Amino acid sequence: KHMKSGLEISNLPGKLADCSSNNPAETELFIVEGDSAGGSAKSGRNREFQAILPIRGKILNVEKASMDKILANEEIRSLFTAMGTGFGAEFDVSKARYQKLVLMTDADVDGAHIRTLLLTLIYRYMKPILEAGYVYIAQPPLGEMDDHQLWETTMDPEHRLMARVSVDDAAEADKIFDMLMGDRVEPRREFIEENAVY
Amino acid sequence: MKSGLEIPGKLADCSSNNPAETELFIVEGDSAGGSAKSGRNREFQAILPIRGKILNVEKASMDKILANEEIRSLFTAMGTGFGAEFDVSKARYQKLVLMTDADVDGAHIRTLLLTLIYRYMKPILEAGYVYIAQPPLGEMDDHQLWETTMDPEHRLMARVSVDDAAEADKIFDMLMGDRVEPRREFIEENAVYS
Amino acid sequence: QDKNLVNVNLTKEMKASFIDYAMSVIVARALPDVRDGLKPVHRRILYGMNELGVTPDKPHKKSARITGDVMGKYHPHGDSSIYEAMVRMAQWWSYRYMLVDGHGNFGSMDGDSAAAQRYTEARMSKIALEMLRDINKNTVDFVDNYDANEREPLVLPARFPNLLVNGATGIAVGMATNIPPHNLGETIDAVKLVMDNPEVTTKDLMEVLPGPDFPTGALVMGKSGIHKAYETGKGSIVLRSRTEIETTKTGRERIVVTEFPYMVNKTKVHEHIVRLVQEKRIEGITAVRDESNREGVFVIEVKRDSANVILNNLFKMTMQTNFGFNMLAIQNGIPKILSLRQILDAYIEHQKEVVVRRTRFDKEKAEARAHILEGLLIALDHIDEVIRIIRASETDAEAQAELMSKFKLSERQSQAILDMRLRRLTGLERDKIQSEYDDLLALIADLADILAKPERVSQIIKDELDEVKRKFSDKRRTELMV
Amino acid sequence: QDKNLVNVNLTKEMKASFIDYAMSVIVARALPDVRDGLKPVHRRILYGMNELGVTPDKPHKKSARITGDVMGKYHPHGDSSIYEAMVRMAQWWSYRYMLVDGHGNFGSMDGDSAAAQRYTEARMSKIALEMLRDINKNTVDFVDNYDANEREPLVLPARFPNLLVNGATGIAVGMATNIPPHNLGETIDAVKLVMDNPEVTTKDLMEVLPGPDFPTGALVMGKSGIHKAYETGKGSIVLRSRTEIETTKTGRERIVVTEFPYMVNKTKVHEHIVRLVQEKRIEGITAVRDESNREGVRFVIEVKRDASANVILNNLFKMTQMQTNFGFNMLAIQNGIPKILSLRQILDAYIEHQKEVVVRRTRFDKEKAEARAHILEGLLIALDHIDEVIRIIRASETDAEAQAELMSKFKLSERQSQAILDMRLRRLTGLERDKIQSEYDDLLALIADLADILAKPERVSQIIKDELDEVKRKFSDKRRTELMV
DNA sequence: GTTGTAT
DNA sequence: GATCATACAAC
DNA sequence: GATCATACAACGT
DNA sequence: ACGTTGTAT
Ligand SMILES: COc1c(N2C[C@@H]3CCCN[C@@H]3C2)c(F)cc2c(=O)c(C(=O)O)cn(C3CC3)c12
Ligand SMILES: COc1c(N2C[C@@H]3CCCN[C@@H]3C2)c(F)cc2c(=O)c(C(=O)O)cn(C3CC3)c12
Ligand SMILES: [Mg+2]
Ligand SMILES: [Mg+2]
Repeated sequence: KHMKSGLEISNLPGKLADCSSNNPAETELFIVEGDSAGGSAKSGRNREFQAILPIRGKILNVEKASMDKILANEEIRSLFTAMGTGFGAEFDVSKARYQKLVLMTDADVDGAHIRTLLLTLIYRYMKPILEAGYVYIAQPPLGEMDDHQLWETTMDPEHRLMARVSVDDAAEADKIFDMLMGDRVEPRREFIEENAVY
Repeated sequence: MKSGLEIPGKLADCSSNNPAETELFIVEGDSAGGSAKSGRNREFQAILPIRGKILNVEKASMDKILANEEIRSLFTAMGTGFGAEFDVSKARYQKLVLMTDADVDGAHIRTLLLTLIYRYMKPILEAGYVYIAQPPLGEMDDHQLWETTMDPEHRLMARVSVDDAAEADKIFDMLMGDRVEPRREFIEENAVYS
Repeated sequence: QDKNLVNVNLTKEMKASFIDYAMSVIVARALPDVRDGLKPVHRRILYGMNELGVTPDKPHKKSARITGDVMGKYHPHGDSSIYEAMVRMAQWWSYRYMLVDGHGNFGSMDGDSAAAQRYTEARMSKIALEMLRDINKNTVDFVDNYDANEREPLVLPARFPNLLVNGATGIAVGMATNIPPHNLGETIDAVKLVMDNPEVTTKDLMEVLPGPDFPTGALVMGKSGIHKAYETGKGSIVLRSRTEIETTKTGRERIVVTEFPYMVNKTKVHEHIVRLVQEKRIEGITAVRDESNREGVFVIEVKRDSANVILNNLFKMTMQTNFGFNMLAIQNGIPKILSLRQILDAYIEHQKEVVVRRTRFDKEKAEARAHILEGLLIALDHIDEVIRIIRASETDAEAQAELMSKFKLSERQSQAILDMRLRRLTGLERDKIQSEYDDLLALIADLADILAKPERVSQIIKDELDEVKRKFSDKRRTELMV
Repeated sequence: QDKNLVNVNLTKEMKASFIDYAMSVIVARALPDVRDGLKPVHRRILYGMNELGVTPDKPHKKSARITGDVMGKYHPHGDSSIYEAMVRMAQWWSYRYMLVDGHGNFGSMDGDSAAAQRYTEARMSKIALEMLRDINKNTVDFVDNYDANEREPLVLPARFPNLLVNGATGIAVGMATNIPPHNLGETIDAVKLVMDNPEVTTKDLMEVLPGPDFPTGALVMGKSGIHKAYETGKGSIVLRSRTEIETTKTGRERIVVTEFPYMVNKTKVHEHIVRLVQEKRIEGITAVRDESNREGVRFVIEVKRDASANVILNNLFKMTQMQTNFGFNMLAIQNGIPKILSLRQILDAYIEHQKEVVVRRTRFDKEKAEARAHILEGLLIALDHIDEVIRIIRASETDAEAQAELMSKFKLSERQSQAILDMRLRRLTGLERDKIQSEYDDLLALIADLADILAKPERVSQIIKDELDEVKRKFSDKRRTELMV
């Protein structure tokens, strides 16, 4: 088996607790809300095949942002750097570092928000990744949890439950992103007023 | 007075362009900065925050002294210049008041600031420009601060006067010096515990 | 590789997660309740301060104490947010009627932030006590906290119309709210007017409630927008600064501004004015010196050639703002764009429920105490026989049963008789109990009468509202023009 | 300008302010009191947790609440300092015997910080209860808090020698303390030893207290430093990583670091090693993997063939923190002054403090028991002459005259009479009297016992020994740090 | 940009 | 402590 | 929430 | 001259 040998320069982000493997068909990358969950993930993850990337705060909604703002933001930049895929006119899916990208947002509502933003980013600027079926979402039973709990409940493949993100139709998808995330407020308010049970 | 319109990040300046009445209050932190600035009479009184414990210059290299941003801010505000530029006849404030917190850490910052001033702003202290405010500090209303320690017609101030410069240099070299042993001896001698 | 894997449609998870976040932000974060005019963080701060015993009579407690308790018990979020809220509830230029009284640096009008929590202490304001009046008399429904090991009020009694009085803001998901502050007395007059004549209109309401009363003061231009606002829930009004052009000792002009509009920074206006000055837009100005003290408020001087033109420019450049009424509040779980009448009616009904619930609590308490007192009176009337029964008994159970059989008592009465101190077996003690009992009878009669008559409840509301108006209301700060 | 302007000499104000800050740091921030081995912040976190009711039995409470209370009531400094202190006393690799149980991200050995206070909750560890045991029996003095509206303990009971056991550090002004952690059972054995044979030499003490026992373990080189330290308070010893040489399935050597020294970061060692390797200042290294799992430490340095793993190993011991030094500067506050203490002096201080605590406790219990017995006598007389009592009461208008006549008649005190007047009617049953009698007799026995204990120092000493033995029985560890020559 | 509850 | 990005809606 | 500079002693590199 | 340790600004 081929493994890393330390020593390497790599030039990967200052965060990112990378794994000890080099096989982009066994390794995983957990996107994590803050270093509060970052520590728990990093210290109890089987550091042979599981990497941890802390995204800080609410990631930029690309639908409501200029491309000049997108290419400027360093969080998305760090994510793309961690994937080593490339941006837009350089996006090579057959040159990724992880074929299993787990979205491990917090279990609160703001976590759902971050998950949403991340999904927009992934569908709008990492589309082949979702198309190839690399994007997974963790389904917990995070900073308020121990190492052993985090692992034994959510990260151990022998006892964890995960979801593969698979698109149905690209039309309905694009429309949904254009509604929930697009700058158009009124249709979104209509959606929330017609599809919410208080 | 000035006229505004002209071109530090902190430093809430005054309004009068007169280094004979105007006063610069070195206050610690934006917590004291808020109150001090809120009640200060914005004509002949400006405030300068000192974030964190200032660098001990009696133990630091020139490379690190020139690097420190706080010292650079104090020297920028005072408008004196540094080293071979220390033009005391170009000072911007007639009264450099040390207004540290009323705790022991505030006394420490007072010592540090006094080392900085005595060592690298010697003409300023040698010409009676340096004062020490006498509070009875973020835990205070602006009106409280104004009425207590910032009002000229009231308040008590200490004029920092230097006697034997040899004794000064000695004490500075002892307390804030590189040597630890004389400091331990001084502590053992001049302290009443129980 | 996983053992147990499941498929997840993109649009599905997107929809679910988004609806979750949106709903949670609308009905539990960004918007206030129409009844008490509070959003979760503020309500939790007021209640947290209540349980902490930092009432206006008691001395202050450090901000870290309050923030700590509030986060640990009720508000499952960060320190900075809670403390920010508390600070905003203690600034005269933010809240028209402050709900928090604090010591130390709590920020200035000029954008300066508050001091750290380890330097500032705080307690409730005198008027916030009205928000918390008789909370301990079952006037308000409670719920388990996030940890489900504490309990917190769903709403507050709010004995003054906090929503209209202190206003609201702002941004949520798919919607936002904006309500201006109002003078206490006028809002109370409006409530009383709605209670008296239900057939009232918007104009009639505007007779006693002219418009917004901003904590900064200043002026409002026009009234049509105000009427459209109070009538529809959404509108637009223009705001301008309160100024005066004095005369110098040199014999010139001097345009001095004394009152800046709502949510407007004098410092930022200074910066922007200078920025516009070094661009040949505003000529004539000699010097712009901010001369605000802790006693009041900003001098802008001009030269020969024109002060009126220059000030008109200084207003048409930035000094002049647009308030957009979008009175949106949570009502019965769902959010709604409410008129003036709807807010007023909601608050009135809430007040009726509070007063009625309180009266019921007092009723029950009084009646129970009366029952026990009947028991005790019987006991003192048959002291020797009672003590005979008690002594003859071996265990307290058979004693209780024997007392209940002999003197025809309930379990509570017999229990109370058994739990009687010896020192209350004196002579003058019986009479005192009799007096307390009679007073109780009168009380119960009065409360039952109150519960049998809605008119009395309404009158109680009006009286207490009038007392709040007397105790707390300020003179009008904002002058309305046309 | 001004009006009232005093004059201050530079050297004067300098000396004054400096003496101020210095003494403040020395006696109330940087150095621990020898008796309980605690600094003000840790003592305030423990006492604050006690008053919070987050004892071992009771469930956890949010960290921000604990720190909020500690700050507001006792510790007048940053929230960050307090929370950091607590988090530190919750870490097994930082505290030899943790004083805090935590939940959630409380940090890692790799240097990762703890989670924000709005995620983590905490409480007392089962052993800290011994640090606080019998706090409510006047075993310890109290003083006003900074706000002068609360009260705090000057020292804690500390029913285990926490100073030596947990160690201490460090930096003051003009001074700096450094004490390594020790094994519980061993330190207790040494304490009992000194208690029994007071003419014991340092060697005799080392026969049961061989040396430091660090939380991570590792190895110690040079026992001479240990003896010199235990005899003087100052001394230097060597610490080396517990390592072993393996063989890959490919046939070449492999260095396996399993235990790192005290206060040494694994990750920092990894980085330092990498920087040393890609600089050719160290040669022969094939790989550097960190294989530590949440059940053990495994730091792997794989060597190429035709290269000695021993040379690489020793070069790592020389160039990296895989081998470091420890400088015993056993300094602690005693009688309000900082002192450099030998082992025997520290042990003596602890034993004295312990005697004070036990004696105080016994006195408290005696006073309480005697009071309750007095009141019980009153109640006995009343419950005997119930008719007469009730008659005197009924024939009384004021309660003052009732009390006065009860006292006058039954020859009682004011307290007893007040107790009689406060009697519930249900206490006049037939089966109530006997219970009170039994309780009274038991109280007599107890008072006799406690009086005997206060009369004899030997019984105090013995009690201390036995309770120490129980603490050790309940909490002691197996040794981790191997001492070798 | 800025407003205020949030990560 | 101070200082940094950003979601969200509406000028 | 994450990072950033400093006092202070003592040792190290 | 730097780093590194733990309570502080
Ligand atoms: C502004 O001071 C601090 C700095 N800095 C000092 C430097 C100069 C000014 C700006 N740049 C840096 C930031 C820092 F890096 C950390 C902390 C810090 O952790 C802390 C705390 O209570 O935990 C408190 N303070 C303040 C109470 C002193 C810190
Ligand atoms: C790292 O997130 C935050 C940022 N940043 C976001 C940026 C993106 C990545 C690089 N770091 C910057 C700084 C910020 F500027 C402010 C706050 C903040 O004020 C705050 C709070 O509770 O008051 C909480 N957080 C918590 C979400 C962690 C903040
Ligand atoms: Mg923030
Ligand atoms: Mg800090």
